[PDB]
Amino acid sequence: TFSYTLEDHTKQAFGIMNELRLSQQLCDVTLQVKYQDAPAAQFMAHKVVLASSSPVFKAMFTNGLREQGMEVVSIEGIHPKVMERLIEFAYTASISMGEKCVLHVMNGAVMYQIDSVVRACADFLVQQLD
Ligand SMILES: C=C1C(=O)O[C@H]2C[C@@H](C)[C@@H]3[C@@H](OC(C)=O)C[C@H](O)[C@@]3(C)[C@@H](OC(C)=O)[C@H]12
Repeated sequence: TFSYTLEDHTKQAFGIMNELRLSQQLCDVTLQVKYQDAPAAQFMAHKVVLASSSPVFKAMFTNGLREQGMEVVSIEGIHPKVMERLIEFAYTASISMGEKCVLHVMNGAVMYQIDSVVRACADFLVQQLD
């Protein structure tokens, strides 16, 4: 019985999924994000990728017999630049922010139950303490 693992596979595959997001290929969800006075922004993505990084997106998208193709979802209580970074995190495993924003990001991550960014931003904030 021959067996093989490519330990770099998930990383390569995500690199391509993020390219597909950036060229807007295969996308099946458009996140329309309106936050108070921010201009509206919209982000296209793949449901299965969002679902695999956030229990909130997974529950959002897993509903028996559902839409065919492009669902537009309205997103309210989060700033576009925060949603942007959570999407990136989901597609890349990485997130960056101006130390001013660590808190708004932690807020976004809590709402989408992105566990690992929640720790990340809590440890930062706490480290930032005397
Ligand atoms: C870095 C950005 C981010 O990731 O989310 C933005 C949050 C948004 C509410 C922010 C607003 O904050 C105030 C004081 O109204 C004004 C501010 O211009 C803002 C749009 C961005 O800048 C910072 C440092 O907070 C934030």
